Amino acid sequence: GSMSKLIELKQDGDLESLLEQHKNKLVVVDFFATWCGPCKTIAPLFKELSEKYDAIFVKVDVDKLEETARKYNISAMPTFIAIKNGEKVGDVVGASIAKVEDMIKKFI
Repeated sequence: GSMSKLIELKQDGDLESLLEQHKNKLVVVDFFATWCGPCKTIAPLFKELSEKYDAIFVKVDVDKLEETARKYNISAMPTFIAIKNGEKVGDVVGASIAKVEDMIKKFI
C-alpha cells in the first residue's frame, strides 16, 4: 500500500503520529466542522484531489481533535493546511477547491 490516500483522524495525537513517520510527503489537512455547510460541499472534491496527487490527504473534525485545531490556529472552516518536511508551508482558508489544488501543485 501507499500512504497517499484520504484518511480521517480520530483523536488528538493522530496527526503528530502521522507526521513523525512521513516527513518527506506533502500532507494536506482539511480542518472542517460538522456544523459547516461548505465543508460538506467541498468534501467530495477534496476526495477527487486525493485521487490525482501523491500526497497524504487528511480530514480533521475540529470538534473531535480540538487541541490539534488550536495548535494549527484554525478559525474559519474549512481550512486546508499544507505540511511538508517538518513544518507548515501553506494554507487555504475557505471552501475553494481550485486554490487547494494550486497549493498542492506549488508544494508537492
